[PDB]
Amino acid sequence: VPIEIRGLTKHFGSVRALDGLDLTVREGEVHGFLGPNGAGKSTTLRILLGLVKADGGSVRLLGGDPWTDAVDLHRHIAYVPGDVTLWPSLTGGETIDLLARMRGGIDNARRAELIERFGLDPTKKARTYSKGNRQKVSLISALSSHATLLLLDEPSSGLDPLMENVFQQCIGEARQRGVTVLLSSHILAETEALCEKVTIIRAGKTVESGS
Amino acid sequence: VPIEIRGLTKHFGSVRALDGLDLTVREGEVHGFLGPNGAGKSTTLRILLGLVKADGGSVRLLGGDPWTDAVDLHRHIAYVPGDVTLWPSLTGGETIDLLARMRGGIDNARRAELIERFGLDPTKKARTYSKGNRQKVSLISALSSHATLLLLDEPSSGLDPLMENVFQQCIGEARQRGVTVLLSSHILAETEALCEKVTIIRAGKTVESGS
Amino acid sequence: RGSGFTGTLGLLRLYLRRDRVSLPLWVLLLSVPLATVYIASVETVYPDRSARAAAAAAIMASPAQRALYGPVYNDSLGAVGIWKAGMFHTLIAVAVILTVIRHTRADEESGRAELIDSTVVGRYANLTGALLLSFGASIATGAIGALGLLATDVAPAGSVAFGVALAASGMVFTAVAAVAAQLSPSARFTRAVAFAVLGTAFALRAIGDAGSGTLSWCSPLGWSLQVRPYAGERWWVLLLSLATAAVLTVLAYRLRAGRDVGAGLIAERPGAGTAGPMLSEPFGLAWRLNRGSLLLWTVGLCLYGLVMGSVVHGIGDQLGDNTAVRDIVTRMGGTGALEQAFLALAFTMIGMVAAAFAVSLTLRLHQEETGLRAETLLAGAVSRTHWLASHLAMALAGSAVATLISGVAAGLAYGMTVGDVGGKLPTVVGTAAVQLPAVWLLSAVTVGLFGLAPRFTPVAWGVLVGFIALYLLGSLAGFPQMLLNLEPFAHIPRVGGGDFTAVPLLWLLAIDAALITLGAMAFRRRDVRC
Repeated sequence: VPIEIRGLTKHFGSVRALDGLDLTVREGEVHGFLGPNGAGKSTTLRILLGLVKADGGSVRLLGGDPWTDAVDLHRHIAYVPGDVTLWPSLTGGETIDLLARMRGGIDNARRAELIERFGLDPTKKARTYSKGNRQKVSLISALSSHATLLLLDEPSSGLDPLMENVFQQCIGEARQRGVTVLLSSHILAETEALCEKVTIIRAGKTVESGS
Repeated sequence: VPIEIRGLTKHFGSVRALDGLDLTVREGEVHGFLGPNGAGKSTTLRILLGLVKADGGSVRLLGGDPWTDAVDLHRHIAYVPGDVTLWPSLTGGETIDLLARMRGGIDNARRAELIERFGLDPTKKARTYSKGNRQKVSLISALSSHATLLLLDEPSSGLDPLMENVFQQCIGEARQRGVTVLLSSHILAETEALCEKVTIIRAGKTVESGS
Repeated sequence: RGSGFTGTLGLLRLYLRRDRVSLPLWVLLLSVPLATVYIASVETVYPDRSARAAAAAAIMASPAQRALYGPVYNDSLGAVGIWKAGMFHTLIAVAVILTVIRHTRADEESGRAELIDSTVVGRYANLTGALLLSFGASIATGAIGALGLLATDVAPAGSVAFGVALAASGMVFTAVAAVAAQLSPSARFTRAVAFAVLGTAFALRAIGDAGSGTLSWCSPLGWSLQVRPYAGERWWVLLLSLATAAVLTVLAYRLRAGRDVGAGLIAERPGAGTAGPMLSEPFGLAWRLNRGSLLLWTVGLCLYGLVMGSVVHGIGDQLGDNTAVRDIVTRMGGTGALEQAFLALAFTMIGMVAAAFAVSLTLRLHQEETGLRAETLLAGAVSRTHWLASHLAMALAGSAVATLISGVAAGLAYGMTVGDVGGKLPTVVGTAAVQLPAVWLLSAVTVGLFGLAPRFTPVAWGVLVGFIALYLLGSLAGFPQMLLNLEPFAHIPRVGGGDFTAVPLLWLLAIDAALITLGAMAFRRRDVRC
C-alpha cells in the first residue's frame, strides 16, 4: 500500500481547518483525487512530501512516515507541481536532468523518445519557453525517472489535445510496469479516461470514494 | 460578421511558415478554435489584435482591419491571455478596475456578483495569488465589460470543476445578450459543452470546419 | 479618434503607481544630499579658500581621484564641493536605465504588455509612457538638486548648471535604455547592453580625465562634467547631450516601429541539451544561479579596493589638520597614525558593501522559496539542510573572496604607491579579512529570519541600514557609548602595532554561528509555505 491516510487533520492559522478526517488508500493503480481548490488537495500533497507537518491522524507513505523519512523515501518518487516554475538561465535539457538526478535518476532511452514525441527543443533557455513547453519539461523529467510512485498535480495544463493524448498513452504505458499514479486533475475527462476508483473531497473530509 | 479571415499567410523567420491559407468566419455565436500548439492559433489571435502584421490574405475584424484601426476597434473587444503575469504590487480589485479604465468601461452590477460567485478576495496583492486565483482576475475583468466580442485563449486554466461550471454558466448567460465568443480551448469537453461550429487547423490551414 | 499614442497618459499613470515608492526615493535620495551632505561637508572640512586651494591641488595631483570623480578647475566653495557629487551622473544614469528597462521590457517578457496592448492603447503608448516617466524623473531630480543648491552660499549660476547637467545625464541614458529595450526579448540582455554602454562611457570619461582630457569628450558622462558648474559654465555643451538624446529617442521609435510586441531583433544563444557533470545537486544549481552576481560584485569590490590603495598615501599630507578630520579619523577609525587609521574606514565600508552582498545572496534563499522553486527542490531527494547549505555556502564564500580580493587590490595599490608592496600588503589583507566576522553577520541574520519568520526575511536590509545608521549617526555625534555596541562594525579590531585583542572577532563569530544554527534548526521543523 503505497499511500494510506486515515484521520488526517490540520489547522493552518487555526483560522483554516484545511483538514479534518481525510482518508485515502492506493495499491498499485491510477487514482483520481477530486475536489475544489480550497478543499485541501494541495495540503495533502504537501503533507505527503515532507514540506508540511500534520496535526493528527496517520500518514504512511511507502511504509515510512513522510516527515522524518523525507530523504530516504523521495528517491522512489516523482512529483509534478501544479504550477511548474523553472530557472530562466537554464536550457530545457539541463532542467530535465537536474530534476531527475536529484530524485531517482534518469533513463536515457525513455528520455530520448519522450523528447522526440512531446516535440521539445532542449537547447532553449527556459525563459523563452511558452506554457505549453514549460509543462513538457516537468512531464519529461518525471516520466523518465525511476519512480515507483508519481504524484501529478494538474499534469496537463497548457497542452493541446494531441499532447494530451500522448500524455495519456504514456501514463497507460507506465501503469503496466507496476508504477502507482496519483492524478489530481481538475479535468474530469482525462480522469474518466485514465483513472478508476476516484475519491471526492468537499471541505476536509472525503465525501465519496470508489470505482 | 465580427470575424472573417480567408487567405491568411505569415512567415516569421521567413523559414517558419506559421500561416498558409487560413480561414475563419464568426457571426454572433460561440466558435471553437482547435489545433495543436504550433499550428498557428496564437499567431491568428495576435494578428487579430494589432500586435502582428500579416503577409497576405484578408483579415476583417468588426468591419475595419486590425492593423490600422487597432485603437478604435479595441473598445468593443475583451481578451483573455493564454498566460499573463499580473503586476505583483497591485491588488485584485485594482487590477480589475485598471484593465477597465483602459478597455473603456466596466459594469459594477455584474462585477459585484462575479466577484461574489468566483469567490475572489479583491484585497490581497496579486503576488500572493495562487494559480487558480490568478485566472479569476482576468475572467472577471473580461466578463464584466462592454464587449461585443470576447477573445478567450485557454480561459479556464487552473480552475476546479465547480469554477469551470460557473464559467460555463456565465458564458451561456453572455451568449444571449448578443455577445460573440471565441474559445480556443485545448479542452474538448468544455468545447463540446459550449461551442457549435468548431474549426480544426493542422499546420497553417484549416483541415476541418462545421457544426 | 484613436492614434498610435492613445493611452499614453493612462499607461504613464499605471507606471507611476507601479513604482510610487521607489521613484520618489531615488529622486529625493539622489537630489537632496547635494547641498545638505556634500557642500555642507566641504564647509565643515575646508572652511577657508586656503584649504580649498590645497584640496584642489591635491585632487589635480592624483590620477586616481581625478579619474574616479574628475578634475577641479578652481578653489571656489561650489566647485570643490560639487567635484565629488560627480558620481551622481552615473547614479542617475543607472536609475533611469533600470526604470526604462523595467517599464518597457520585463513587462513584455512577462506577458503583461499583450494584455495591455489588447486594450485601447496605441502602438507607441508603452514606449512613450516609460520615456516620459524617466525624462520627468530626471528633470525632477535635477530641479530638486538645483533648488537645494540654491539654498547655500555658492554660485547661483553653477547650481542651475549642475542641476541641468544632472538632468541631461539622466535623459541621455533614458534614451540609450529606450534603444536597448528594443534589441532583445530578454530583459536581462537589454539591461546588460545598456549597462555596458554606461560602463564604456564611464571608462572613456575616466581615461580622459586622468590624462590629456581629449578622450573624455567622447563620452556622454563627461559632457556633464565639462559643463564646468562653478568653474565657468559652458552651457553650449548641454545641447551636445540634447542632440544625442533626440537621436537615440528617434532611433528607439524607429526600432519599435519595425518589430512585434513579443520579441525583437536579436535571437538568444541556445545553450546545452544535457546538464553537464556539475548540475546534479543543489550546490551545482545554486552556483549557476549565483555566479553572475558573484562576478559582478567581486569585480566591483576589487575596483573599489583598488581605488583606496592609491588614495591612502597622499591622504596624510592633505586633510584639515586639527579639524574634525584628524579628530574623526581617530575616534571612529581607531587612534594612531593617519594612514593606518584610514584603512580602517575604507575597509569598514568595503565590509558594509560585502555585508549587502551577503544579504543579497542569502535573500536568494527566500526568493527561491517564495518563487515556488524550493518545493520543487525539496520534493526530490534533497535534505532540508543540504538545501540552505548551498545558498549559505556561496553567500559566505562569495563575501569572503570579494572582501579578500578587495584587500589584495588595495594592498597592491598601496604598496606600489609607497615604494614596496611586501611591507604593506599583509597589513591591508589583514584589515580586509578582519571584517569577515561582521560581514558574515547579516548572513546569519537573514538565515535566522528565514526559518523563524520567512515573510520578515527582507527586513534584514533594514537591519543592515540600521547598523549603518548606528555606525554613522552615533559615532559622528555625542551619542552614548552604551547603544553604540549594538552594531558589529565598531567592534572590529585594527591590525598594526598593537591593540589587536581578537576577542570581539570570536564573539562575532560565535554570534554568527549561533544565528545560523537557529535558522537551520527552525527551518528543519517549519512548513514550507506557498
